[PDB]
Amino acid sequence: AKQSMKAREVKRVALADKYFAKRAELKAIISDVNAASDEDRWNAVLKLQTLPRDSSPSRQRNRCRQTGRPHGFLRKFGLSRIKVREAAMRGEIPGLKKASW
Amino acid sequence: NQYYGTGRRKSSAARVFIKPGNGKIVINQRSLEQYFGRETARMVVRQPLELVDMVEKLDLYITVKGGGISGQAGAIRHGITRALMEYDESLRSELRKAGFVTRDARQVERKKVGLRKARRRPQFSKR
Amino acid sequence: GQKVHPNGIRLGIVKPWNSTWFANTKEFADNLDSDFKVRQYLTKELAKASVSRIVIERPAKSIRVTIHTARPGIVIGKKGEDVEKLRKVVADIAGVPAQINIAEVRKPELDAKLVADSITSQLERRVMFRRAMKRAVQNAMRLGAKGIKVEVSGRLGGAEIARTEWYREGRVPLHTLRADIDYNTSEAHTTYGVIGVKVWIFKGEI
Amino acid sequence: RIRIRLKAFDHRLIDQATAEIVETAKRTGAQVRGPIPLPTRKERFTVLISPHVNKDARDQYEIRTHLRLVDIVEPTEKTVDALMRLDLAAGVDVQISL
Amino acid sequence: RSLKKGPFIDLHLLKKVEKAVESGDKKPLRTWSRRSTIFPNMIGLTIAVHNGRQHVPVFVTDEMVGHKLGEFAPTRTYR
Amino acid sequence: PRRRVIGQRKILPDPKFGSELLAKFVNILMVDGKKSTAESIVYSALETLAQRSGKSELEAFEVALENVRPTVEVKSRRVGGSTYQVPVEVRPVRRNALAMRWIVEAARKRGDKSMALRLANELSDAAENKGTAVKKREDVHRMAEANKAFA
Amino acid sequence: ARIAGINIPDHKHAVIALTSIYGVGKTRSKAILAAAGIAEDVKISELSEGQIDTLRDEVAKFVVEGDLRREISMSIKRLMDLGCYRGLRHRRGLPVRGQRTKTNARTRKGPRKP
RNA sequence: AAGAACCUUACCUGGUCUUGACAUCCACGGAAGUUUUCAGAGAUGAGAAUGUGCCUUCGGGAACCGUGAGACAGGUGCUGC
RNA sequence: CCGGCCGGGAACUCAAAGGAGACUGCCAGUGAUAAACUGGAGGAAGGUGGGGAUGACGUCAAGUCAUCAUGGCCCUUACGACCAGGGCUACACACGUGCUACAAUGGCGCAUACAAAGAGAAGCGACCUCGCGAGAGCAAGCGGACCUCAUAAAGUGCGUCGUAGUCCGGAUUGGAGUCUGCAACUCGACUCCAUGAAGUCGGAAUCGCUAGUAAUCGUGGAUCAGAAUGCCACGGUGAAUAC
Repeated sequence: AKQSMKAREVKRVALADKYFAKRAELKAIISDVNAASDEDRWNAVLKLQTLPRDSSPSRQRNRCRQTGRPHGFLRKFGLSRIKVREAAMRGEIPGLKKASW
Repeated sequence: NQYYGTGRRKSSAARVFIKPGNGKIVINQRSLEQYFGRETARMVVRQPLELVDMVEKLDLYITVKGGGISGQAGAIRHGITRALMEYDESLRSELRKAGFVTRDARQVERKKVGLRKARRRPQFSKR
Repeated sequence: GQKVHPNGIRLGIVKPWNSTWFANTKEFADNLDSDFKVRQYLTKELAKASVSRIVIERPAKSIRVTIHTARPGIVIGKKGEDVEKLRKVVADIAGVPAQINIAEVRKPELDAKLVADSITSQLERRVMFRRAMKRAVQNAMRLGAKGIKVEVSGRLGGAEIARTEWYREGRVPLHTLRADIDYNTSEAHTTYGVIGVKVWIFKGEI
Repeated sequence: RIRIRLKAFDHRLIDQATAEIVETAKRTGAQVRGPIPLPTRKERFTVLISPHVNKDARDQYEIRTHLRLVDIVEPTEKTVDALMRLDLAAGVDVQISL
Repeated sequence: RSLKKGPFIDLHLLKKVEKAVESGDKKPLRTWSRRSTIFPNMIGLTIAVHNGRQHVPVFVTDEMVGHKLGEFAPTRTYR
Repeated sequence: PRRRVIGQRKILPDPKFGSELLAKFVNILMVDGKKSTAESIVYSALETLAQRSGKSELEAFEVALENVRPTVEVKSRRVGGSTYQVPVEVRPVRRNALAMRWIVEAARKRGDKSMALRLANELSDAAENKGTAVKKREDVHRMAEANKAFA
Repeated sequence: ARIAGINIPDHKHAVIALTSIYGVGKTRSKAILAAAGIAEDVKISELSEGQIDTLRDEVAKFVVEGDLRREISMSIKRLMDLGCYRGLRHRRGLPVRGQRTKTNARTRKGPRKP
């Protein structure tokens, strides 16, 4: 779905692993209640804009890994609601069969 | 000799013990009165004990979990009639005649897809 | 479209799964995408080698591909080198240990993917569709099948409107759950469009 | 001492995955409790069915994850290597506590 | 109704406010930050906030301090 | 239904004293599946009925039930395009179940203080037949005896 | 029985009586009686007249009944003078907190007249 | 739509880019990367720093990056008649 | 230290496996000695036990070329690519589907009983301390029948309210906040304090349901940083009626 959008997502995956989870402690350590609440903390909201607009994991849209369908997602499979259906009917997901209880 | 009958009713599950003795009833170490015998349908547990003789003839140790207020009460009534195995061919003719050993399953239905709760279709509009 | 997929309803009863491995919910998506990469690649390269199904089983952080093909003489090649030349590029996209395992089928007109590819390949090269449709019925019924229904859908002859034509012999019960039905589907990208072949094979009662 | 717990998606494949680990342990060693059935974590996935509208029609699936225990009591040295490189029954993932 | 610790501004607004005070109030500013508050040193400035297709100039008063810059720019024009 | 002629449910009798009849009167008065709050209306409407009457427990409720109990009712049987009200005799099962309903309709109207006080006043006004529930019954008998020319 | 500008009910409990004052509800009125020392189960007429002025210097601690009105009218007329988003919503008669205006918002808009 | 503050996002206004955000092939450069400054709303536009490896035909590998040339990529553009 | 808390127990609930059970099989009557039907017995269950999955040939040139794949046409320094702000949340209006109500079988306050099903690792987050509260600090445990989410709510006991737009209603709004996130103005949820709107059962009309159903009461999940009255699941109470 719009090959730009599939490549626009894999930028946000790698560039978030580059900055945050190492420089995501720039908000955790320093936007924190201590005796450094005036000078250092105001340098934490300063440098967290020095990082790019991306790399925040709130910009992950978490798309389907085959079609890039942004909607109907399932975290268990990494697929949209359609490709989880076409693969389960084919016998691709182990254990997943129709339930009637 | 102490006897036993299980009984269950609508996602509840009792296990009725029974001894010949005085006519007291212990349910989950509460009294029969203060557990739910101060509440409505207090005597569906005493319904098999009304038809065949209770008066001071045998006591009833009960523990029960699952279900709700009237769900556990039906589980005991089915548990007493299975605990009444001492005089089975003298009891379970007329005890069957009044019901009381039919488990009476009738679970809650599962919610169906498209339906609002298992029968209730949402509000059809023609136009 | 109103019928259930005949394989997916029978995955617990008679038909097995194409993939067999346990994985917890952390890696289950990553372990499913790797299963899709080794499958669309291995169907691209073994396009002329008549593959019906491939079985992806994964024990102990290691892959074990199992290729069910009608012509394994292409897949082993000379000496078993093309066995190895597939095993190199599977370990790039699966996780470093690997085995592939050929498993021949000796009656190729009873696998539903091979019968579908037999009709798909002929519809590519402008054969008449009713001739290809019915010749896969007659060749399968004499070879021991208790039923076959084949079905083509699409332009089929350079027609303006698309229409579906299907031809069946034998007994093919689809609502019976003990009924072992071989069902698979291919499509034939002609120059008038896409034509969709699908084929049921009733093999036995239980 | 040996806590063997093992889980899989299929009940008739986890049976002899548990029966053979009893046959491996109880024969050359001793003192296994047995298969303890440990209720299945059924996980349902309700997804839509069409590539567009018709929210109403859906397919409902599940995975059933079966669980078992083994509970070998004593550190038998005939048994401590009966688990090593004798780990058959693929499709099953096994976890041990020491 | 937010943000317990640290009134929010973008740096390209802050590091431009410091330049517009000491050089003196000369000309309106082209800013794109509607998400930034109005620090008290911004009184007297003439910042123009991008409503989406314009930059409407808004001369900061003394009571426009707690609010944000985009609060004083209608993004949807209506009748 | 169309094919069925099916029977009815063995309801459970009243707990405090043996009556399958006013065990149905609880369920008619019961709204939203709250039975325990419906019973405490029914008992507290009976002792205040037994206070001013003297008839002991259910022999007071039985007198007040037969004065609202109808005998003939009308239902529209269409014959050949026409549509008119036809009187028919009520079945004896329906006969008092329709009587227990009309009390509850008369007792949910005429709101004085509380439902136990409301329903006790309608049982009392039915005993000497001057209330709303006997006003309902006479008009049902007014639907017959003028439109009794059809049978 | 006449603490601030109005407060005249009768045959009514003391906490429900104080809700008549513009500027005190149920939490503040339970704190007006907790600090003065009046049990909330008594009425106004039973409450002694020497204990009523104990309520008067207790309701002197909140902004009530005359000052709250022109502290609220002052802030709304303030916002309409900033020309903000919220000030324009008060000037047009539209919902302010960010509610739907396509279908609902008929409390703010008045009667559905046309 | 099993979930629009940014993202999603396809829309709008403005700011930029053209063998391109993503793919393959060729020729040249450069190990990949890591540290920060400055300008800008950012994209981008320069820097200043640091690192310079796994295999030797030693006109070279492979991995990745930059540049130019054309095949072409790209299209949530149209037709579900 | 009465907490299955502990020694010990494998009976019982339970948990998943493996089996038994229900077939008009027995009996009676009607029936063309047939199919079957009515009634009874035994039985946990009675005649497709309950519910679901399972959707015949085809119908509508039904829906989707914006999941994907695709014939043709068109763009290909642009209808492609990147970015910041904006919009999808606009609002004289009209309709659909919902939730909350209009109260006394009710509201509030105190006390107290009984669930099932799910989820959890950049996650679920006890105990303790602080804050009126949303929450914060600290720091165990748990990828789990054990650790957390998590106190079930209607119910019941006791007290008050006294039928008034009222102690009903919780709209709108002012102020002060919390949390997520780079960011909460456009445009988030929530908490506190104040505000106290329409509404007193609803025109013509019209919808759903026959049993653990309707109705009512809460709980969990998916998507998801946050953001449901929607959807999808779970158990509590529990009818009326079918001539």
